[PDB]
Amino acid sequence: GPELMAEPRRGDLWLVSLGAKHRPAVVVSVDELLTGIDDELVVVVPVSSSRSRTPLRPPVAPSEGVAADSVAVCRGVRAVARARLVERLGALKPATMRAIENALTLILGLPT
Amino acid sequence: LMAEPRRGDLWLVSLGAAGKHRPAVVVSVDELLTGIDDELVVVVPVSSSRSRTPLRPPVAPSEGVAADSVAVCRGVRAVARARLVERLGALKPATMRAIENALTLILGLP
Amino acid sequence: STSTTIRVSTQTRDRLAAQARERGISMSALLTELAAQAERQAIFRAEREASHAETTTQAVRDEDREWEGTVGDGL
Amino acid sequence: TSTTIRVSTQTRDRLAAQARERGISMSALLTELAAQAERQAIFRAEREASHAET
Repeated sequence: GPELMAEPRRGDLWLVSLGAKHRPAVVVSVDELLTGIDDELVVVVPVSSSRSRTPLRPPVAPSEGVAADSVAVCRGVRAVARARLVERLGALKPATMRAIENALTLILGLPT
Repeated sequence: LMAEPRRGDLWLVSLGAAGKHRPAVVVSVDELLTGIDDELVVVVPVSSSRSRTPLRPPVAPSEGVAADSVAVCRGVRAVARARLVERLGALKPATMRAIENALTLILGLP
Repeated sequence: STSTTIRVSTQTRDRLAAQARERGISMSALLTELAAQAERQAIFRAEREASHAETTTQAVRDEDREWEGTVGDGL
Repeated sequence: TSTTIRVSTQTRDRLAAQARERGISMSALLTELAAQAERQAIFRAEREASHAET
């Protein structure tokens, strides 16, 4: 059975350490993968406040947890160890998640 | 010389520098490629040691691995293009479709 | 295209028929939906169990430690 | 106290694989999935009543 209690939840915005230097990111892997252990991989989309916005980089608003208008760099999607997720920053509007899902679908050649 | 990776390829990827190599399946589309060294190519690591599951479709030596392996779709990640060392092979369409379905489930796609 | 038949207890058939008419769908459609849900559950449970078993295997730990070097790429 | 419901053969095969995976009969499996359906119908019943009562 999956652990939902202390674990990041899909659609949340979390602060991620990418060392070893933290960045916010969107949890995009489903919560049924979580077992509450530290080495397991959670798939996230890095959020950038300095890169320009494009269709494959849906915007993320302060109402969703960022300090300033940012973009979700779906091309930068990556699995990270759950231990690099330090604190929950917020939750994304469902429309934002739908835009991230469509961007990922195009990026990964998924049908259709 | 900058690698020319194509989706569905199995490539040898350099880790920690651009010593450690591991095979991976290119899963991002080629319309993204523009010839930069730091540009991100999304790959699925291929492992010969993790146990087989529905979310880890099998990868055969005819597809570039040395031994029976699995595509760890949970480990999908963007990597810098400069880490791509040599093309090891190409995956069959059935394998790519299994990787696509695994990725769809992992990322909660409709 | 092709259809078959499954034996159930009559009480379970009544409960499934309730659930089907609650959602406004046929019983066939309901069992298709619930089959896909069960598939997803079994798939994710297979992943969870496999990963926890693989924490003991150090070849796995070495592998993911090597892959973790890419964690900062493109940033 | 037993009957037969009709499904597509694809759905039957998937249900069979799930019954084998859980180590139970397809009858017992369909009882489990019945329970699973009802629980979510319970919660959707509350959510709908809350919308109608607001």
